[PDB]
Amino acid sequence: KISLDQIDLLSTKSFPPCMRQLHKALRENHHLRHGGRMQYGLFLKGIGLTLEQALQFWKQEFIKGKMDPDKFDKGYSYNIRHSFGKEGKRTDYTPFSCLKIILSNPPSQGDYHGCPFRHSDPELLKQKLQSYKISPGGISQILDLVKGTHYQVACQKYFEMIHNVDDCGFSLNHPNQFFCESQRILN
RNA sequence: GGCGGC
DNA sequence: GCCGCCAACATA
Ligand code: SF4
Ligand SMILES: [Mn+2]
Repeated sequence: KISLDQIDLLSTKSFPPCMRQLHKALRENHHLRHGGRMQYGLFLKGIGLTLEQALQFWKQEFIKGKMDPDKFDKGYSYNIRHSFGKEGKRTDYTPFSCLKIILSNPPSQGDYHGCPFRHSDPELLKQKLQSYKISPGGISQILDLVKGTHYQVACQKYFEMIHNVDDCGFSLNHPNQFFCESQRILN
């Protein structure tokens, strides 16, 4: 039911901070390192994109990197298809859970995947928070949670704020969960 | 990105 | 240099 020229907006309204970052990085750089391609792609699949859309969404954005639209089908295409289970063993991979994102494959320079509340240093996170126009009160309330390593909670806090609600009404532990709950209130 | 093949 | 095959796991 979801369309491609709608994502940019969705990223702002329903994507959790992690997917939002990964999306912006993809539009700015017209590319993403493996770690981000994994987390983001499975997420996009989890929200609704079909294999036809996925291949289009990614090819389109990668041509702007000015690389061979052929050098794309060479490497990147096969892997996208294997994500939707259309290659090899044929496994329709479930998107990443928060705990996984938070405790594994920590990000390094050049990477944008991972969990902002966990992998972005307090000072950079603050700037992002502000960039999303989050009230300095909640920003402060988030940083606290972050300091107590309650990353997922801090993200729930972010939910409640960007949706103007008192209680998100669920415990967060999967990015696409954040998405759906958002879609519930907006759509 | 890793592993694997030439 | 060409290429194949993987990983995940919430979820009402
Ligand atoms: S809480 Fe889970 S989803 Fe919300 S940002 Fe941290 S990782 Fe991505
Ligand atoms: Mn590569």
